[PDB]
Amino acid sequence: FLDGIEKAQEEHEKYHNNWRAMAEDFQIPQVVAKEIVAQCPKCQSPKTWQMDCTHLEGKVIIVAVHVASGYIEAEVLPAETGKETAHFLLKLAARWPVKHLHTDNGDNFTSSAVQAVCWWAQIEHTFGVVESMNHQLKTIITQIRDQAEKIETAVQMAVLIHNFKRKGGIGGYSAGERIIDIIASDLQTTKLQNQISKIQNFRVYFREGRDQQWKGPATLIWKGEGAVVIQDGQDLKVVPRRKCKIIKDYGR
Amino acid sequence: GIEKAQEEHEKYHNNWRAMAEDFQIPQVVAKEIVAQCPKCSPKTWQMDCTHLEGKVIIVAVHVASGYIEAEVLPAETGKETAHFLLKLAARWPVKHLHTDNGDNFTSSAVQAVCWWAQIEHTFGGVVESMNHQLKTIITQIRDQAEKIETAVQMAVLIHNFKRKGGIGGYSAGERIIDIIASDLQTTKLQNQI
Amino acid sequence: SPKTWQMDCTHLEGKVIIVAVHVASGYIEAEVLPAETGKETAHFLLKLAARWPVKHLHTDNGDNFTSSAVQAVCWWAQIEHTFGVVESMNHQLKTIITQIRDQAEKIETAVQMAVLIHNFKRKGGIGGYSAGERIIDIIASDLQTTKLQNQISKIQNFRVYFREGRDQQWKGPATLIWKGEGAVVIQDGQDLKVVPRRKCKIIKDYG
Amino acid sequence: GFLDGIEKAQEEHEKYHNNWRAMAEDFQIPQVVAKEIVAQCPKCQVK
Ligand SMILES: [Zn+2]
Ligand SMILES: [Zn+2]
Ligand SMILES: [Zn+2]
Repeated sequence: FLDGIEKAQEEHEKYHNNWRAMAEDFQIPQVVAKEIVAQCPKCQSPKTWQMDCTHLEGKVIIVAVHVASGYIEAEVLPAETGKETAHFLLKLAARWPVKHLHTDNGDNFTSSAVQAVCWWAQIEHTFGVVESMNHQLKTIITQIRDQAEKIETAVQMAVLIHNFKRKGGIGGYSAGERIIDIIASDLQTTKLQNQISKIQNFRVYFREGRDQQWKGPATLIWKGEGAVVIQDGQDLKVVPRRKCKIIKDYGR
Repeated sequence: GIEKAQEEHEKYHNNWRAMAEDFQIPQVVAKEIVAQCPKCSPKTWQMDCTHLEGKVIIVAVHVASGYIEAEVLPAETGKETAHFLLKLAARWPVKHLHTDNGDNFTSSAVQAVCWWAQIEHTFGGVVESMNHQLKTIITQIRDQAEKIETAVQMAVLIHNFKRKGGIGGYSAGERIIDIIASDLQTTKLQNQI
Repeated sequence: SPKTWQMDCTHLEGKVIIVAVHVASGYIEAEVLPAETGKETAHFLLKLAARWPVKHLHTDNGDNFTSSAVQAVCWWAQIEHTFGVVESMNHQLKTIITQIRDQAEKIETAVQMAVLIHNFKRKGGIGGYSAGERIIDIIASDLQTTKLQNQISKIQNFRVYFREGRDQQWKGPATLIWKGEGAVVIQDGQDLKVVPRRKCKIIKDYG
Repeated sequence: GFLDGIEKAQEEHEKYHNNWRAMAEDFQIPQVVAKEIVAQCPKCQVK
């Protein structure tokens, strides 16, 4: 255990590895690896969307794009007012976790209805990827145009072909697999951070070898069945449970 | 399988490598299927040159795996770019080269090396992210070496063998080895059967 | 061993060439140095370890191979250096250089063209493969072995919530063993069992 | 409800620096929030 922790500290001192790789390679828990990364001075977005409006055959197509993956949601609006833009934004925020929105300085994007929807759903709106995605979507729409009768059907069929049929990039994935992988990784990080804060509200008094006096208050990092990892003096060390006393700490 | 590939391409208009992978068809049939439609790679490398501390870093990236190869140049001529391309072709199998509309990539020595090593040259969002990741690793381990050339080569080692990220969880060197080995066995099976 | 390399330095046309060879495949990397100092040798070893997985190095008792620069690069990249194939590859490389000597101006371009010829245009041996095909096959097989042992544990870190016969509550988190097309093998309290696919929910369960 | 008791106990501790059992018995709030009100004060210490 302690051999793995010292090997992980030496390896991070050379190459600055990440915590998932260190936890998988050196066989230590994930909270200890996250602490090793958090003690480094040289080591210290999944929810941002961009919106735009475009025209096709006298109809208004509104396109939202997820930036970190290239994922697309599109619609056909009856007009270009602010009420229909606010309804499209409310539907997008109901289906996906949206926290940061990037638009241009259009009229319908600068409106009281969009402002009220962003207030209720707690979105940060900023005025200034979507143009490249609009061009790629319109090439698909002219490619599969004769398989449909109306324009709304052709728009949704092109959204399906873009999201689940075109593969590329590094590993050769579509956009739907990339957005699900990105959001799942963020969910793992937030759950581990909750566990880290709940564990680190404690404090440890430990009794060193060949001494009968208790040492200073060391912060708890990991508590096992027979081992305890503590931080003391900018040092991590492993003390067994028979020489430890864990007490609550109120040091806010 | 040919009927399934024809119905799939009639609906969604997929490319030939997607049908050949997902339906297990030899590639000549899929190429002719895509070629018959009216409405319509493990050796593709992309190159770039950038600036850092008054030096010129030339960076070539294998696109199917994110495998990096960087050098610090003493000049931005055509001869040194051709020599870097010649060493890259002498180390790995290079068959498709992508670059931008630059001044050094359109020269007599670059065209002579591409003609001699049989590389298809084409001129036009992966190389920018690779340049950003290389600069961030260089600014991470800058104070471990004195000269900038050692810092570039140490960042190349850290990028190729010490960053295991992505959807699968693999480093870029193991990915390029698996990709070329799988393509070799696939072309061997299509030549045998 | 699939990660052993051997190094040497030679002279040709008044220059100094350095040659590193992967032993189990006969794979050649070679460059032209301006000098025989330890700094340029250590720079070549750093570039070689940055491009290919290098773990064990064999050299002769030279003057540049025994230096603090080479010791520093070997310590930082975690290579094991020992002092005592390369001469046979040197002889073959000189013969190829003399074969295509009238196609390049400098000797550096001649060394690089001979390296491309030796690595991808000289098929021989038993099976009939070149050097690049052999090195790619060998390192891929070694990767497959070690990653197999890690990947089985990765697939057993998932959690399954299943349903038995005529009880309408979802039972607790068994461990996944294999997920088929119409059946799932789970281990529940040291009991292996086979459940249909429509009666299972497979989570990773962060919490 | 005891949330108004939480606000009143914060004002009362800002004046008089009560202990946590006194605030828990007087304002009828649970013991965890009372120990937290003591813990966030820089001058006091829960004991
Ligand atoms: Zn660090
Ligand atoms: Zn087609
Ligand atoms: Zn107080």
